[PDB]
Amino acid sequence: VRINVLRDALKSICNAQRIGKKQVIVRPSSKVIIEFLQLMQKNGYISDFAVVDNHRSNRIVVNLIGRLNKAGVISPRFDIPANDIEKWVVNLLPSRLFGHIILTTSQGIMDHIEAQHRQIGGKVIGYFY
Amino acid sequence: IGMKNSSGVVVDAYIPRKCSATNRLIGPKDHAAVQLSVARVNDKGKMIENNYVTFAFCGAIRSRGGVDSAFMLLAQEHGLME
Amino acid sequence: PRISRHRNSSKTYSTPKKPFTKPRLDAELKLCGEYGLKCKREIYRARYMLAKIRRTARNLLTLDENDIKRRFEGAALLRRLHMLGILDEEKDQLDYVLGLRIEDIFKRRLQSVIVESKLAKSVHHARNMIKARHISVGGQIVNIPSYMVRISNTSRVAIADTSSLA
Amino acid sequence: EWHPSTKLGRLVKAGKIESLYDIFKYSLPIKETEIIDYFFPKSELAEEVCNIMSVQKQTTAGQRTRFRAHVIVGNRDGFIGYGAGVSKEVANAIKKAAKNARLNIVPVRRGFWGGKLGDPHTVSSKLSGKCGSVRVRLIPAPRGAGIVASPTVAKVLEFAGVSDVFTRQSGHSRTLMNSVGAVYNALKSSYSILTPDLWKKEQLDHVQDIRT
Amino acid sequence: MSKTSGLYTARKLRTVRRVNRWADKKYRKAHLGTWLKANPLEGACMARGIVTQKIGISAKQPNSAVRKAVRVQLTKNSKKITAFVPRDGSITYIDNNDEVLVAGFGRAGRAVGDIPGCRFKVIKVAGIGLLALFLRKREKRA
RNA sequence: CCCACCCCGACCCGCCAGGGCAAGGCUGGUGCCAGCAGCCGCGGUAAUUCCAGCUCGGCGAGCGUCGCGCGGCGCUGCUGCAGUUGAAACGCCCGUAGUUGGCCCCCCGCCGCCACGAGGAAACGGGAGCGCUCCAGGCAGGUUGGA
Ligand SMILES: [K+]
Ligand SMILES: [K+]
Ligand SMILES: [K+]
Ligand SMILES: [K+]
Ligand SMILES: [K+]
Ligand SMILES: [K+]
Ligand SMILES: [K+]
Ligand SMILES: [K+]
Ligand SMILES: [K+]
Ligand SMILES: [K+]
Ligand SMILES: [K+]
Ligand SMILES: [K+]
Ligand SMILES: [K+]
Ligand SMILES: [K+]
Ligand SMILES: [K+]
Ligand SMILES: [K+]
Ligand SMILES: [K+]
Ligand SMILES: [K+]
Ligand SMILES: [K+]
Ligand SMILES: [K+]
Ligand SMILES: [K+]
Ligand SMILES: [K+]
Ligand SMILES: [K+]
Ligand SMILES: [K+]
Ligand SMILES: [K+]
Ligand SMILES: [K+]
Ligand SMILES: [K+]
Ligand SMILES: [K+]
Ligand SMILES: [K+]
Ligand SMILES: [K+]
Ligand SMILES: [K+]
Ligand SMILES: [K+]
Ligand SMILES: [K+]
Ligand SMILES: [K+]
Ligand SMILES: [Mg+2]
Repeated sequence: VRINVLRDALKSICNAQRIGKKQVIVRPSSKVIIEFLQLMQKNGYISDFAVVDNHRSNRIVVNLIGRLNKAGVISPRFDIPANDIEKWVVNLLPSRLFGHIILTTSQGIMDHIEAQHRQIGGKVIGYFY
Repeated sequence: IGMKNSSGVVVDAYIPRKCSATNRLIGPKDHAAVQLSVARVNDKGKMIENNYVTFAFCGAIRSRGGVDSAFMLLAQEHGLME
Repeated sequence: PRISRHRNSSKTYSTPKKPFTKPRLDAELKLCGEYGLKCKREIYRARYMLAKIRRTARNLLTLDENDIKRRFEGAALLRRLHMLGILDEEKDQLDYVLGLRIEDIFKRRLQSVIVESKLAKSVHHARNMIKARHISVGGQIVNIPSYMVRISNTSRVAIADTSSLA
Repeated sequence: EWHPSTKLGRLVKAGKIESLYDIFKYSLPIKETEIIDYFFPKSELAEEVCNIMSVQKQTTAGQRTRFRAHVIVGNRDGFIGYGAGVSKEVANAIKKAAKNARLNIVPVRRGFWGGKLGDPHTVSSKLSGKCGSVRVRLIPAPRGAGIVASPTVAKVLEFAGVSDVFTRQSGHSRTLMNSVGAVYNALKSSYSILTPDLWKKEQLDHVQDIRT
Repeated sequence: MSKTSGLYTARKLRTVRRVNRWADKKYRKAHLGTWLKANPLEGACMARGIVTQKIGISAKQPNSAVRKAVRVQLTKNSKKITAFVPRDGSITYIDNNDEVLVAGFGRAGRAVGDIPGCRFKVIKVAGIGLLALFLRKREKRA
C-alpha cells in the first residue's frame, strides 16, 4: 500500500524535470509536502505551486524551472544530535557549500544551516540539491 | 556569473552555454548541441541586417524530438510567430 | 605495585604504508641531503608532528567562528605556532595553518639556525660542531642537533664562552 | 608547414581563435592535433605512457600479436586528455595513443573545500565516473591533504591540476584501461553540473559564435 | 528493500547478522572451535618433539625433486607430524634422537608450494638454530 | 650506605635481498639432481631465481622467521553487498506472534525525541600554562600555578 507520500512526490518531480516538463501533478497532498515545497521554493529550486481541493486528499500542481539535480527522503526519520549534522553533510551532499538537508525540530521544519544557527537537533526527513 | 574568490573575483575558466528549452548546461564534447538564429524582420516584410534572435538546444532535447514544439513556443513568446 | 608502573610513554613517529615507492624514495633522500639527517626515522617524526597540528585545525574549522572552543584552542594553537617560528606573524588565520609543510618544521632546528647565521660552513659541519658542545643557546650549552629554537631564543645563539674556539 | 583540412583548423591558423575555452564553449570537435599544439607550444603538456598490452588473434597458422598503448596528457593547470592506440609495433601504437590523447583534451573545473581564500585547490564538488565495471568517486578535500588515490588515478589527478582530493574506487580496477577511463569520464562531467553559481540567465550574442 | 528497515527492528537486524556470520569460511575456522581441537600445535607458535625417522618426499606435478623431511612425535600431545628441512645439506644434522623445535610454513595450516602433506618445518635441532648451522656460525658437538 | 647522571682537573655497523608483485645485474659451479619458491613460477649439461664471487638496493643498533588481533574487505554490507543466466526467491493459497500502516483538528494530558542543568573517581584519553639542555616525561616554578 501507500506509505510515504513525500517519497512518491519527489520521485515524480525528478522524473518530470529529467524529461523536461514545465508542470507536474502530485497526489495526494499533505502538510509535510507543503512544508517541503515551501522550503524548496524559498531556496529558489522550484517556481509556484497550487494545491487544488477535492473534498479528499487534494492534488498539487508544481511549476518547474530546471534547477533540481536531485531530491530524496531519508527513511526512517533518524534523529540527529546537534553535533552529528556535519557527519551527515559530507554523506548526502555534493559539497559543504550548496545543498540542503531538511530537519524537523521543535522549532519547526528547517534546513541544516538554520539548525546549526540555532544549535539544536531534530529528525531528518529529506534532502535536495 | 560563476564561482567567486573569497574577495569577489570569478575564478572560473569559462561559462558553459545553457539550453533555451530545458536550462541544462551544454558542456564540451556534446556534439549534438546546436545554436541557431532567427531573422526578426520588423521592417515591412524585409529583414534587418545583423539584428537576430538566437537560441541553443542541448543534445538531450534533440534526441527525443522535443525541439519542434519547444522552439515554436519560444518563438511565440518573442513576437516572431503566433 | 612499584611507582614506575604509573609512568607514561609513547611512540612519536609513523612509518609509511607502501615502502618501495620510487618518487618518494628519492624525494626522501633529497631531504637527507639538504639536512644532515641520520636516518628515515627523523623524517617520520617530523610528519607525525605535522599530522597532529593538522588534525586540530580541521576539527576547529568544521566548527563556527563564534564558538568558545574555536576562540580558545585556535588561539592557543596560533600562539604556540608563532613562538616556535613554524608559522610567521603575518598569517594569523587558522586557515593559514593547513598549508604547512615539513620543511617549515625542519628550518627551526638548531643545526639549521646556526647554518643560517653562518656559524657553520655546511649542515654536516654544523652537526659535528653541535656534538662537540661548541655552541650555546642563551648562555646555555645545548648538545642536541634536533633542538627546536624559539624566535625569542634565536637572537642569542653563539659559541660557548667556555670552549676551545673562544 | 601544415595545411589545414578543416575550416576550424583554417581559422586557427590566422588570429581568429584566442584560446581553447572558446572552442569548448561552443562545443566543436577538433580533428587536427596541431590545432591543439598551436595553443600549447612546446611542452606545457606532460605525456606519460600508462600501459602497453599484448593482444592476440588466433589464426589457422598461429597467433597474431599486436600492441595496445594507453597515453594521458595534461598541463597541470586545468586540462586533461586520454587516448589509446593499436599497432603491430610498439612505437606506432604509442604514437597513435598520443595523437588520440591530444584530440580528447577536456577542461576541468576546480573549487574550494571550505575556505575560499586563494586559488581553487580541489574538485569543484563531488564527481562520479563509470567505465566497464569500474566506478569512481572524487570527493573534495581540505588543504594539505594531498592526492589520496591509487598510483594509477593519482597521475591523472596530478596532470589535471588537482592538489587535494579524496578517492573511492569500486569494481575490478586492476583493469587499468577502465580505471583511467572512469577517472577521465568523471573529470569530463565537471562542466555540465548545474550549481547555484551558474543559475543566472544570459543573452546569446551571435556575433561571437565561431559559426561552427 | 531486501533488508528490513523501520525504527524498531534492531533485534532482527542483529539476529540476521549473528546467523549469517557463520557462513564465512575465515570466521568459521577462527571461531567455531573444531580447528583449535584438531590443531597439532594446540594454537601455539611452535612446539618441540623428537625425531622418529628421516624421509624423502616426492614433489607435485610440474616440478621434479625429492624433498627432505622428518617424522616427529610431539612431546606435549604425542601427535604425529612431518616437518620439512630447508637450506641445502641441512638434513645431515638430524640424528634419530634429536630434540627439534618446529614451527609452521605460513598460511596458518595450509600446504605451500609443491610438498604434499607438509605444514610444519624444523627451526632448531638439539638446541641449536638450524639457519645458523647452515650459515656456519655454530656447530654441533659430534 | 655505595653506585648511575651531572660538574671541575690531567692522560686518550648488522640483518634481509637483487625475474614479477616490489627499490636494486657480470664470472664460476650444478644440469628437472641438489636446491629455491607466501603466490605466479625457476632448474633438463648459454640458469636475470639454486650454490658462490663482484657490484648494487632497503631498514638500521637494530633486522629476519612463526602464531594471533585489527586493517586491507562494500568478501558480513546500519551507513553499505548479492539473489534471470556466475552461489542464492519457499510449488502455491490461507494465517497468529512480529514488523509496517493514507489524509485531516492546535493552542490540553501522557510517552518518545532535541537542548540545557544537577549529582557521582581518580589514573588513562583530550586540553590551558611551564626550556627535565632537547625528548619519551613530570607538575612544575619565579606575586604564582596544577584551568
Ligand atoms: K538484494
Ligand atoms: K542487500
Ligand atoms: K530481508
Ligand atoms: K515505525
Ligand atoms: K544477510
Ligand atoms: K690518542
Ligand atoms: K679525545
Ligand atoms: K684529545
Ligand atoms: K638464496
Ligand atoms: K602466506
Ligand atoms: K602474491
Ligand atoms: K601470483
Ligand atoms: K653455466
Ligand atoms: K573484512
Ligand atoms: K573494516
Ligand atoms: K572501510
Ligand atoms: K541488491
Ligand atoms: K551449487
Ligand atoms: K545450489
Ligand atoms: K546451481
Ligand atoms: K519466494
Ligand atoms: K524458506
Ligand atoms: K504463505
Ligand atoms: K496470506
Ligand atoms: K493475512
Ligand atoms: K501476523
Ligand atoms: K504487533
Ligand atoms: K521486522
Ligand atoms: K509495530
Ligand atoms: K504496510
Ligand atoms: K530525549
Ligand atoms: K528538536
Ligand atoms: K577517587
Ligand atoms: K593567592
Ligand atoms: Mg568489511
